[PDB]
Amino acid sequence: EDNNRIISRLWRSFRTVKEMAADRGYFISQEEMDQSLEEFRSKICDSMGNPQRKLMSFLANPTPEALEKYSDLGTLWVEFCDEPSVGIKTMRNFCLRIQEKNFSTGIFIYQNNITPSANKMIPTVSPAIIETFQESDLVVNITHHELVPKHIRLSDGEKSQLLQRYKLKESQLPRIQREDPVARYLGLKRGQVVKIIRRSETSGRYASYRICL
Amino acid sequence: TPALTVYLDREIALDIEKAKVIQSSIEYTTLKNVTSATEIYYDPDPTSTVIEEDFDTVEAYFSQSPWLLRLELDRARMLDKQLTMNQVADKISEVFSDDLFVMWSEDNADKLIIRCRVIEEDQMLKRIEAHMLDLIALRGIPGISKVYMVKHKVSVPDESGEYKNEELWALETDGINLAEVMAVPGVDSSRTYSNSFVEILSVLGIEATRSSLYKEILNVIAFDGSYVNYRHMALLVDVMTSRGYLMAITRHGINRADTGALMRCSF
Amino acid sequence: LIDTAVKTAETGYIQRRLVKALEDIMVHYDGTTRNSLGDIIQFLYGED
Amino acid sequence: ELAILKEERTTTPYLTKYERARILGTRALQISMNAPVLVDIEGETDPLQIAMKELSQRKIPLVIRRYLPDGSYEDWGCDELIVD
Amino acid sequence: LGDVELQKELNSEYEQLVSDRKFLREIVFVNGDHNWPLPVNLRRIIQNAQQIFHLDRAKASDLTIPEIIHGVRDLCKKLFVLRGENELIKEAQQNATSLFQCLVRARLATRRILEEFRLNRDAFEWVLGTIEAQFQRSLVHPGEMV
Repeated sequence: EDNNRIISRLWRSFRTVKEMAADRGYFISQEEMDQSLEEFRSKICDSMGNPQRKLMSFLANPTPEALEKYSDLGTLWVEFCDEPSVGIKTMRNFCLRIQEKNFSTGIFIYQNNITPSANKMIPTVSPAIIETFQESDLVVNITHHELVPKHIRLSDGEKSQLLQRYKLKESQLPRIQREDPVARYLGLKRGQVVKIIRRSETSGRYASYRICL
Repeated sequence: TPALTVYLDREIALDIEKAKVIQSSIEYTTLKNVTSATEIYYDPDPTSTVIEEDFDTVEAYFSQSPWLLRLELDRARMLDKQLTMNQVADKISEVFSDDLFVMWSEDNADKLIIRCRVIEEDQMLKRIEAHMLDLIALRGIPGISKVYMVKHKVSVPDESGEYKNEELWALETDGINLAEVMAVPGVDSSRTYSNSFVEILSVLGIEATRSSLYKEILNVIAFDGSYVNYRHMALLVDVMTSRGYLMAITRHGINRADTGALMRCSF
Repeated sequence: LIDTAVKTAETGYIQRRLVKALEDIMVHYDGTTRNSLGDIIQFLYGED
Repeated sequence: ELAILKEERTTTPYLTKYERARILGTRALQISMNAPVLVDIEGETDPLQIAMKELSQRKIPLVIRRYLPDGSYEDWGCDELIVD
Repeated sequence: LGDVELQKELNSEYEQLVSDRKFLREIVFVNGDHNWPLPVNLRRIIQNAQQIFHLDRAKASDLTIPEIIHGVRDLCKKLFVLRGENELIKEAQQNATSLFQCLVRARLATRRILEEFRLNRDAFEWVLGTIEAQFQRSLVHPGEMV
């Protein structure tokens, strides 16, 4: 029934976010990503099968390879909002928990929508960084679609080497919007540069860079 | 002419009846499609009826303001969408809780009639009826007017490595709602394609929009049989989406650039 | 006849808009493709 | 600063058509207005024919200055560019 | 017959070809279409070689297999598109000519050369030289208002 599909969608979103975190550079146990639907049900779904969003928020930490590649990859915390709508109190308690926990990065997932007034204070949780996603948005991982090539973020050294190579200025590069679905998926920020290797019909493989904003 | 190119999963794409099931699921059918006629009957008795059309129906079913709302459902379309009247009656109930008591006739009933009873009133009742005729969604993703059952031909390597054509089923639709349809179960979410590239920018990032735009331009040009070297279309599309957002080719987008004042004034 | 008469003007307008869009792209010595400002469009013209 | 030293010159060594045309025009103009001729002439009176004949021998005293997009530039002598 | 170093060299060549086939057939052209615009005719160059040196008859070639493999591989590393030693430059250069190199290997295979074409040593060397020159002539010109 509707319960079945609701649980299915929630699990799909969970897998999406797990793969998102993994690709971002953080480690997740192999058993986690392949976590099947029914084991997840048992873990989260209660007797009445209703979702337990609090029961699935978890924490991750960078892998050593990413950690040495990106020195800024700090601890990451994901959390699912129980409230259908997110208000000032909700973000306030969440920010307090993040701050007292000293989490470099935090991800917030809601159900319906967030009031703009609460959204206003989001950038005032420095030096921590907070990002939000809607569950519907994470039902399907975009990066698995054909048309989207593979984006790879770059270290600062790589970016400096690139600018040296093309003798460019920072602005002269092609630009990608900060809220570009892939950019949020990768947790991009200002001044970061991604690398795209694109299927080409005249060369076969074309390597294109894009700077964010 | 918005349209979607819905590709199904491997085992469904070779199945016709599962394809019909998925079509039915996706189709955005509303009560007005299945609804046939509507009538406001003041039924003075909240306990019985003075209407012989459903008198036996209501009396068999039985075992506030007297205002009653009455409507007729077309059996033909409902069966065409293979949804029973009980589903519709439920959805009606759960959309306004129980503001109007909901009763339904039988399958054999000559008229699939639903009785809705409000628990100035005349204009309110007709307003609520007009609202029913519009806002209530029986099924399907909003925005999809119709869905077509299309058979595709695709090349595929064979066991020996050789290439063999392969008749496959697929769905191509009208209207656009990408984020939703892409999430529907039983649909390959990695190959869904839309002909409105702004949606691609909104959903699948920038590069996906770039490739889709190239595909659209190529489809237009090659249609008559002409052929243009790829590099030209590549340069055009790349210029259009250099700055990370669709830069339409008009005065607005071009002059909004940061080129020299003289260059833009001449345009 | 009417069709030809109408179509010619619109095609000419489209031609003008396109040309006035891409009239400054120039393949530089490095192999990049940059407009007047030096902004890079393609890192290798046609990727070949 | 702007110049690039001879050892790391990276641009294509060949001679682009546009360079070809500019060089031919410049040389022909020079010759056609009382300039020295670096190569022998047998019967050809046109300055432009003289120009292509001179080029074919790689005997042109012109240095092409190629401007990179940034503003930096490198210089090539017409004597060292591979002409198709 | 019964050699091993030849066998290992030719297994390496065959592995390169298999990798090329898998790469193209999986990444580049999924549908399988095998006709695509590319620089430099190879058929015409080969048949010009054949006519010029009168490569008719069933004359046995004097072209050692290692000669063939080494020449092909060396050619793959000389089709210059960008002339620079930066790591990025080398990577981009390798990326650019990937498809064309795949084609070159697909054509100048040992079996094909020694049976269907039967080039001598001079013909093969001249073919390599012509391929290099034609490719270097088929590049875009700096300044072209593309």
